[PDB]
Amino acid sequence: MIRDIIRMGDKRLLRVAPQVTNLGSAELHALVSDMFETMGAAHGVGLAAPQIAVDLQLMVFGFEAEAPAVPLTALANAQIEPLSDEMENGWEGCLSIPGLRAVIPRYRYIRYRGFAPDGSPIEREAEGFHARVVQHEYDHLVGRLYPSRIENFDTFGFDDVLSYDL
Amino acid sequence: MIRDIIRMGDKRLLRVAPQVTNLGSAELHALVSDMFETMGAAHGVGLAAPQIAVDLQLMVFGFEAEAPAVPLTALANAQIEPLSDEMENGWEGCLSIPGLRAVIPRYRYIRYRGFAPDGSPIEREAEGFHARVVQHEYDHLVGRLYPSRIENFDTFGFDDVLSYDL
Ligand SMILES: CNS(=O)(=O)Cc1ccc(Cl)cc1
Ligand SMILES: CNS(=O)(=O)Cc1ccc(Cl)cc1
Ligand code: NA
Ligand code: NA
Ligand code: NA
Ligand code: NA
Repeated sequence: MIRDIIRMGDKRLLRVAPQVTNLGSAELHALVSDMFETMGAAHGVGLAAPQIAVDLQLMVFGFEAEAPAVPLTALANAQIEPLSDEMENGWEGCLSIPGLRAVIPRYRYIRYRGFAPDGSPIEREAEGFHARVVQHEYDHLVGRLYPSRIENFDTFGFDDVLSYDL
Repeated sequence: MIRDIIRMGDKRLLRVAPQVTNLGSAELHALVSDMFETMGAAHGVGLAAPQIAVDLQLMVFGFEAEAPAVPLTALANAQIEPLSDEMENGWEGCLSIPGLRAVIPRYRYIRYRGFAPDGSPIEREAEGFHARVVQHEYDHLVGRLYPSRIENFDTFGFDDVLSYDL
């Protein structure tokens, strides 16, 4: 089922979410299925559970169709560790902040760990857009959105209007 | 005539505007008239010329109808000076950033100086919302918008969704 995505300004996006403790359950697999459905109907590349007012350390992300393909992934209890100090700027937008985007610095190289909805462990090294998406969704699980990370406010604006060439 | 208001992301909002040098002219009085018309149709309380892609140190502002009434004013070549170090937080939104608002600290007490469209000097002390509006519009004449002034990102969100009690 498609769930409503709450927008920036909702206090429910500013919470620190507790862990998932029902790995392997029918209830988790249903929530994850709704998340993938929801993300797809909104044409997102990532969606975290707090964005559908579900207070849990859970996100879905990934796509074929521009950057290189990111595998379709549902990840509970995510933990992230940079694998280098190197930062890279790139464009970010967010389904909870419709119409806008900005340039945001992220770590270029990370590892992330957690669990798939069936309880099996996930751990991967990621770089570039893949790594960016996982950092951006992880921020939602700690009550953070991308505007508080903008450094260059010239790059923040409506998608149909911006002409900034990063 | 009503003019289009350009939105955040337009480079034309990020310019430093030159002075008005046609005080008393028919062309200035027509531009000012369009600005008041434009501001009123959008229900604004302030509008600066860069917001209608006119690169000039010129703003209009003011209203009867909530804060205390601010006199309807057209002000060219504005210069602002704080009259105290005291800052105050308050809600700001912007016609070039439709749908959003945030809490922004401004100087509580200022003087501002410049010229009315007929060339006569204007100088006034202002406080509270009056002072805030003039500082906010003045920022447009130096290529600045309110997001680069937010300190507490919990307060930034869509007007129909926020429940932050300042
Ligand atoms: C999940 N969000 S994100 O910032 O990491 C990926 C993204 C990048 C650019 C745009 Cl316009 C939208 C989303
Ligand atoms: C001209 N802009 S402003 O921030 O100074 C006045 C204002 C205050 C609150 C809202 Cl929601 C909109 C405008
Ligand atoms: Na928070
Ligand atoms: Na690690
Ligand atoms: Na600028
Ligand atoms: Na002064």
